[PDB]
Amino acid sequence: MKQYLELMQKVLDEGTQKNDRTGTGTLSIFGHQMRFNLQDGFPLVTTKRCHLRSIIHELLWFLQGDTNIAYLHENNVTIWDEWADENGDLGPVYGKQWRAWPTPDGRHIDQITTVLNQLKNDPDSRRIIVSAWNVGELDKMALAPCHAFFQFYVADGKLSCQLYQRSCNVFLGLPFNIASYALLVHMMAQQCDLEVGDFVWTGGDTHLYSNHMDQTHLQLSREPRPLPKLIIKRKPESIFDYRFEDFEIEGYDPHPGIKAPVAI
Amino acid sequence: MKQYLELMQKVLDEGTQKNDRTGTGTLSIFGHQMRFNLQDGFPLVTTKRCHLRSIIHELLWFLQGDTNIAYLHENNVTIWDEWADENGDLGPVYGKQWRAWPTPDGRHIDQITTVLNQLKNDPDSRRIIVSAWNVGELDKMALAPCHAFFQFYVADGKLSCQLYQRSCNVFLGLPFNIASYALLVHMMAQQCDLEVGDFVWTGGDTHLYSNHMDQTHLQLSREPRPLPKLIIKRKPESIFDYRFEDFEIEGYDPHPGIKAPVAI
Ligand SMILES: C#CCN(Cc1ccc2[nH]c(N)nc(=O)c2c1)c1ccc(C(=O)N[C@@H](CCC(=O)O)C(=O)O)cc1
Ligand SMILES: C#CCN(Cc1ccc2[nH]c(N)nc(=O)c2c1)c1ccc(C(=O)N[C@@H](CCC(=O)O)C(=O)O)cc1
Ligand SMILES: *c1cc(=O)[nH]c(=O)n1[C@H]1C[C@H](O)[C@@H](COP(=O)(O)O)O1
Ligand SMILES: *c1cc(=O)[nH]c(=O)n1[C@H]1C[C@H](O)[C@@H](COP(=O)(O)O)O1
Repeated sequence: MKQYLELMQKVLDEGTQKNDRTGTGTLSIFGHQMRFNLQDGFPLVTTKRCHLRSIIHELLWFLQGDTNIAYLHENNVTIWDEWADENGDLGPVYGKQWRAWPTPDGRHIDQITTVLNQLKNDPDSRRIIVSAWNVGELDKMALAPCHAFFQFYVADGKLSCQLYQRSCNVFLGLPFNIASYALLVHMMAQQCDLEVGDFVWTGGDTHLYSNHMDQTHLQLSREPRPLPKLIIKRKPESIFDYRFEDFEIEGYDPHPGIKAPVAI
Repeated sequence: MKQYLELMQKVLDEGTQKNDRTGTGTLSIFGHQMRFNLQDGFPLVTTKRCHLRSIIHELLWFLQGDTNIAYLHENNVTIWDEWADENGDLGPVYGKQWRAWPTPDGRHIDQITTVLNQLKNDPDSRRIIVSAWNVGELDKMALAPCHAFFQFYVADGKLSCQLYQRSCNVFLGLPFNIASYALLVHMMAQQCDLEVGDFVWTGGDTHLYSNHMDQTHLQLSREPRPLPKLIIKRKPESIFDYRFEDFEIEGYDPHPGIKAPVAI
C-alpha cells in the first residue's frame, strides 16, 4: 500500500541505527501515524503476499480470551511458538486482558463486552477503549504487548478505530497488525449495525531490522495493486461467534511473497 | 503556535458535529499527530496568555502521587475544583497510577521510577512507558484520564516523548497538556543527563466545544510570537525533588487572554 511503502522509505532515509534487545540492530524512527479509509478497501499489503489464515485465527483466539497456543496449533498457526512455554502458555497476554482484566480486588473486566455495550448504548462516548497494557501483569507475560491500546469512535454512523503500537517491526509485523485490526473494525461494525470508517495506526518505535535491508529494497520496487474487499458470509449471534469460514477476501492479487527471518 | 493553530483550523475544516457527555455539543475529528522540537523553544501558546503557575504546580502534584486538591489549593490553583468531592479527593487518578499502580497480587508499581531506571540503564528499550489508563480502577476515578499513555525514546543522546490523549478539548486543555509534558521531558532529560528531543502529541477524539467557536476564531486571527525559553536553575537529587522556584520562563510575550467556559 502507498502509506505502508512511504513509511518503509521513511525508515530507510531517516532511521537511526539502534542496538536492540535481540542484538540484531535496527533503523529506527519514533512517532508516526497513518490513516486507512476502510471504504476504499481492505488494507492488506499487495506488494507481497500476506497470509490471512494466521491473521484471522489469532484475532479469533484473542476474542476467546485464550492465552494458550493450543488453539493456534489445531489450525496450523505457528506465529507464537518461539515465545510459548513448555505448556503452550504465553502468560496473561492480549486475550486475557481483553476478556478478563484483573482488578486489584479480585474482579475481572470484560473490555470487549464493555466496548460493545458502549457502541450500542453510548456511541458518542470518548472512553470506548481496550487496553492490553496491564502494568501489574507485564512481568508474567512472555512478551510485552506491541499493539497495546486502541480506541473506537463513531461519527455519521461510521465506526473508526485508532491503534497505538509502541513497538513495530515494519517488514514482518506491521502488515499483520493492520489487517488484524481492520478486520476487528468490520466485525464490530457488523455487530453494531454501523458502517466502517477509518483505521488510524499510530506507532512509537517504528523500525526495520538490519537483516531485512534486501527484502525491504525488493518490496520498495514493486508497484502496489488495487486493494481487495472483505466479505463476511454470516452475521453471528455475537462478536464471539465468528468462524474462519465466515470471511472472504475478494480481488486480492498480490506480488510474490518475500521471505525473511524473525527476531526473537 | 503554528502546529496548534493548524490543528484548530483542521477541526473547524473537517470536524463533525457531535453530542457529548457534558451535553454541550462539539465539533470533532478523530486521529491527529503533531511534533514539537523542544530545541526550538518551550511550546507555550502565545496566541493567548497562559499561566505557568497552574501547569507547574499540577505536574509537581502528579509526581508526588497526590490525588487530593489540598496541595493545589495551598498554591492557589483551582483547575480541578469542579471534580473533587467533599473531602477534596478525585479518586485514584494520574498521580496515583503514575506512582503506585495497584497489581492483582498486592504489589504497587512506581512507573516514574521504573522509567528513570530504564532511561539510564536501557535507553534503547521499546517498553519505556507510563500508563494512567487503569481499567480496573476507572470506576473510582472522578474523571477518566484524558492524557492516558506516554512513551519515551532516546536517539542521538536526545530524549523524546509521545503522548496519546484519548480525548482533547483543543481550546482549554491542550495548551496546558502540551506545556505540562514538555516540562516533564525537560525534567527527565536533566536527571538522565540527556538533551531534549521531540514531544509528539497524538490525539483520539480531538474536539472544540460549540460554545468556544468565537474564542477560537479570535485566536486564529493572531500571529504566533517567538517561543519562550525554559531555564532550570537547579539539578535536584531526584525527579521528585523539584520546586516551583527552580523553573524560569523567559521571553514570554503573549497576546491577551481569551476566557472560555469549562465543560464539567
Ligand atoms: C504482528 C504480528 C503477529 N506476530 C507475532 C510477533 C511476535 C514477536 C515479534 N518479534 C519481532 N521481532 N518481530 C515481529 O514481527 C514479531 C511478531 C507475527 C509472528 C510471525 C510473523 C511471520 O513470521 N510472518 C511470516 C509468515 C509466517 C506464517 O504465516 O507461517 C511472513 O513472512 O509473512 C508475523 C507476525
Ligand atoms: C489540561 C488540564 C488541566 N485541567 C483539568 C481538566 C479537567 C476537565 C476538563 N473538562 C473539559 N471539558 N475540558 C478540559 O480541558 C478539562 C480539563 C484544566 C482545568 C481547567 C482549566 C481552566 O479553567 N482554564 C482557565 C484558567 C483557570 C485557572 O487559572 O484556574 C483558562 O482560561 O485557561 C485548564 C485546565
Ligand atoms: C510485537 C508483536 C506485534 O504484533 N507486532 C510487532 O511489530 N511486534 C514486534 C516489535 C519488535 O519488532 C519486536 C520486539 O519488541 P520489544 O523488544 O519487546 O520492544 O516485536
Ligand atoms: C481532560 C483533562 C485534560 O488534561 N485535558 C483535556 O483536554 N481533557 C478534556 C477531554 C474532554 O474534553 C473532557 C473529559 O470528558 P470525557 O471523559 O472525554 O467525556 O476534558
